[PDB]
Amino acid sequence: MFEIKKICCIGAGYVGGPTCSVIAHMCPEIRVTVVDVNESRINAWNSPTLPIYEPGLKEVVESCRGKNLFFSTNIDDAIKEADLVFISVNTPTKTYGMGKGRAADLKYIEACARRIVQNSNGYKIVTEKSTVPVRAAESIRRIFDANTKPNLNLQVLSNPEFLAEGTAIKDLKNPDRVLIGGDETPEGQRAVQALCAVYEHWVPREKILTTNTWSSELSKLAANAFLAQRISSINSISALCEATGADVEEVATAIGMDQRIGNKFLKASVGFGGSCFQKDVLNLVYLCEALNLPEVARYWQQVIDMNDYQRRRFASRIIDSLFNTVTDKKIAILGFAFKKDTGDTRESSSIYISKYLMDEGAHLHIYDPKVPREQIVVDLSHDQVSRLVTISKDPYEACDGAHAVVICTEWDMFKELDYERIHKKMLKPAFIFDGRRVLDGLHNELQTIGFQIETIGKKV
Amino acid sequence: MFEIKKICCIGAGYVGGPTCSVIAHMCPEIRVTVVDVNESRINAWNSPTLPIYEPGLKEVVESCRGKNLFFSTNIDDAIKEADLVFISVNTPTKTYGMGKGRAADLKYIEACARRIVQNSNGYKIVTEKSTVPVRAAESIRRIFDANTKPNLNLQVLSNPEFLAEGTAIKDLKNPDRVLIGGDETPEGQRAVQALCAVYEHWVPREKILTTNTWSSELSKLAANAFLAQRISSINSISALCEATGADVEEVATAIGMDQRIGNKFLKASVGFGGSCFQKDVLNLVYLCEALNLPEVARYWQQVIDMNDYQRRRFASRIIDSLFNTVTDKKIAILGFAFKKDTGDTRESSSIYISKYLMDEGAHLHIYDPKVPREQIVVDLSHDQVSRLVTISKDPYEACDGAHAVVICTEWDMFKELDYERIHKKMLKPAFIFDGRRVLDGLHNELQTIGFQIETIGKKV
Amino acid sequence: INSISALCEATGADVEEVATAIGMDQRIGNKFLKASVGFGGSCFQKDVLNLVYLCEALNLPEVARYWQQVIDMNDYQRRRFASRIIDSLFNTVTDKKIAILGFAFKKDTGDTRESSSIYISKYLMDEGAHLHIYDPKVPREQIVVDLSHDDQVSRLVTISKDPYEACDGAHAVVICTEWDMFKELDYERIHKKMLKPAFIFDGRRVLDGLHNELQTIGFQIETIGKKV
Repeated sequence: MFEIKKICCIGAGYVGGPTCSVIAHMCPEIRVTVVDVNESRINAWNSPTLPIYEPGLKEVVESCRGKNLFFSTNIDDAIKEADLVFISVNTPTKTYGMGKGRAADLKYIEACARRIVQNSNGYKIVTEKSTVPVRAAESIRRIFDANTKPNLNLQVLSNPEFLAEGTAIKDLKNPDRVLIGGDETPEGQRAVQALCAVYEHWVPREKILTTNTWSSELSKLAANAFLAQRISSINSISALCEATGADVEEVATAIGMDQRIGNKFLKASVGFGGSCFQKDVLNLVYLCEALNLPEVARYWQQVIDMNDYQRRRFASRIIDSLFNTVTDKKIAILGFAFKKDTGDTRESSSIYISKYLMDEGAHLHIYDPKVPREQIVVDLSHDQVSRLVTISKDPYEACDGAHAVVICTEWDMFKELDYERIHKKMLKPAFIFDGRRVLDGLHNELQTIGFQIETIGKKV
Repeated sequence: MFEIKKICCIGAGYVGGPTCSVIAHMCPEIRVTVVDVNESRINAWNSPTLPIYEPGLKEVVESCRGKNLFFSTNIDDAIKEADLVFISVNTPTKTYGMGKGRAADLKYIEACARRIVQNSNGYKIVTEKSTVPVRAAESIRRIFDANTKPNLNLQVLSNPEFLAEGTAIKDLKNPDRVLIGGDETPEGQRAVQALCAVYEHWVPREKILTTNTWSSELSKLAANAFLAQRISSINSISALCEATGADVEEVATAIGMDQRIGNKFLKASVGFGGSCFQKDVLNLVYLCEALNLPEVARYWQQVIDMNDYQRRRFASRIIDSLFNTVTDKKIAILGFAFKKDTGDTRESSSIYISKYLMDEGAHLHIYDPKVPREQIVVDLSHDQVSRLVTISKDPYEACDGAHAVVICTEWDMFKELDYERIHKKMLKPAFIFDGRRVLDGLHNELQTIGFQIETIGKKV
Repeated sequence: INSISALCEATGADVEEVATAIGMDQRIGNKFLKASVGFGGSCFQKDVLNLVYLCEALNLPEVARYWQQVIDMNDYQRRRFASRIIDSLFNTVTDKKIAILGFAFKKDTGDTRESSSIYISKYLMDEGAHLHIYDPKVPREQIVVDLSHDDQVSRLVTISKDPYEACDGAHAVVICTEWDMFKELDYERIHKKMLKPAFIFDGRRVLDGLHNELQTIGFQIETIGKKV
């Protein structure tokens, strides 16, 4: 049974970086080399300051860098040496052509496949770790076969990432499961077992699941779809709550106490964000359309439609409360990141709430304690931003003479604001629109102060 | 704080019967009286043989019947005596008028409300335990107010059932949670706490959740919707698996190992059945339409559409494999109950698979080890049944000269059949259509024997 | 016959065999039954569209939609072909070199009016392909004009002086015009310098009979009305 001594990962992103650092950390006898075409990242990884921030990562890297962990721009050589090649390049959504806005672009993956076969000889296991569309491994095999050589035996595996950015290290050292898909043939099985062996250094064999390569690719998309579906389901319920007098936090709790349902991913909000949920559901939907499965496509499209409905519904409540006119009205936007405790704004609901309000000609004053100023301007551009967008240094500068305060990100600090002070300098009637249920418990307080406070999933 | 000494439950169904028997069993100091207009049930409950079968129930009843547990047809007197009144009558789906086929008919609940107020005086807590549409408790309160008396104080609570028929006793003695909804006013809170006190006799206070009355009603519908959604989601995936070469059992496993998703209710099949899932989702959908929430209605309608698609897709695979002609072809239908280990056929997928095949003029031979013969004939009627339906005494009589064997219920015995014997007497080519993944592991065997075996979520 | 060609690809039938069997009926006759990527010319679409408008103006919508089908099928035929190419290249054509052999609407002319090559090229341009176009008769400036609205043509379109310069390092060869000279090319030479896997998409059935040759060479060859 083949043993893996040298590993090359293509891509120094948040996936390939931490995963290989951990592998190096739990497998001192293996030489792991992370490469990327970006000289900036590579030199940063070998620098005292790392190009990405993860809790516990800095310690892992400094423990291994120089012994068995190496970051280089020399991709060709790292490929030649390696027994295992992780393909960890991103697959952006197509911005044009067939599948525009939904289909995954395999351009970078195909580039890796051609680069690998070019610079490699003998036996090598090639593993796709980045999120790929289903049957992408067929595409890789097809490149390998057409570009074959004597004594060339490249085995293709699937081993998707399941780490949430922010807790990468914890997710890697103590994963719920490791997933490995390979062809159900003697050759494919030997390659799967070799990859297992690497993980067996720190992952119990009970938590390692082996499947065929297509089940593995599809599992990654479906898992994210199921998670997203849970959120959109509780959100659809929140709309019912507002219409019936029920309360979504009460309903979520009652639902989640069913062992079969569980209590995770049931917190209603203005809408899910992030670079994964919408991207992977849209890719799942495109897959179904391509495979002549329109009933399944429209089933999963509902997850996205509900999320868009949730955001639009929220903006509409704000606009109607301000008498369907927001021209030149000051509106405080507290929180711009897609979730708390991060600077990431990718697919942030704040972007969509802000944009709806901008279409009304609102004067938005945006505050976020972590998100860089230049990022907010970028996320709101296509002139219009110049006229309507002010970026506040502090929350009180954003609520000074504002008609309404809109909370879009569940930052802990928003709970602790001096709402007595804020109310004194707001225009009356003064509104608070809680899009994250963060001011729950503070309702009676804010109302006696004088606020009109509205929130997701609670009847007005 | 008020104490409940006498309890009257209206309805000796599978809900009111076991729940009150258990209450009597864990609260010897409380006198519980179960009533129903059906003299048949009542005399059966007081008979050595009980009108329903639940594991451990017979022992519970015989322990309490005569001390604090009583079954009577004397509804008026049981109401007069009781401190707490459980309303446990069923709410059938409307078969005509506004909301036909979706809306719940509140006729029996309203009848109980008028009967209660008629035969009652003083303080009484009235609790709806049966599954009701949201704001049904408003309907009950509206009857009580209009029919008021001096010294009449009827408090209305919601306390939905969460017991799966078949494990009622286990679900009652060790519930995941007890749900109690009441009006958020001093009066309503006192009534909620009184009902809690009853459950505190055997249920830890951590597992008792109190909400307002609308959250409670909605939680019961949403919980069943979420469960059903899980099944339809894995089913939609099974269709993708058949089209890609992935395997749904492998995918379900990989998905379910995520702690946040969990591994319950992820077993793909020909479609979910039962008297709860479709009924409550349709009621949830009607609720949304009535409340001008068309985006939410169509979101949840997808759960049902997918389930119907799953069944139709299955039948179509069978029909196409038999060259789109099934006229006078013998087809074995193994399993008619909606799930294994029961005689219940309500909304059984076997009904729909059978009916699709009957529309092709098939000669169906149906076998189920538990389902009564007369029930199958009833479930397939509106002449047509006489011509096309034969009910087999044993599985081999159903597979004698049949073109295909269709498994619709996951009975354990189907795994153990003499498939060598069956194949010898089948017409060639001989098909097995596994609608429950029960013959998983037996694939290579059945194929070497000579079967063409197809199943849910596996590429052919 | 083009609609039939789509059915042939899905059944294992062959459109040229079907066309012959049909055309041997005296009542149907054998002219105008050669399946292709789509008809072109300055007459067919123009006159059918005029016929349809006439029907609409005269309150004859059933007749209008009957004839509209001729145009819809022709548009479907072109789209279907372009999509086969795109899907075969893994649904990504960004910066992929693709040779387009033939630009005129039919062989033995410089006329490009309503040529199917224009529409196939544009579909591939919307994918970001690097098209290298060759036609022995069509003037260079005409091709540039027919692909404009600009900068997109500047970035994505190169016009080759000879076919081999267009197939040098290309992922796929797309034949859109039935020039006789395309049948006589040195496909052994072309394959050596193409990126692998190397595709040929025959949109005019000109390479019929040469399939086994091209397959033993190493080509993956696909065409109108023949199952893959």
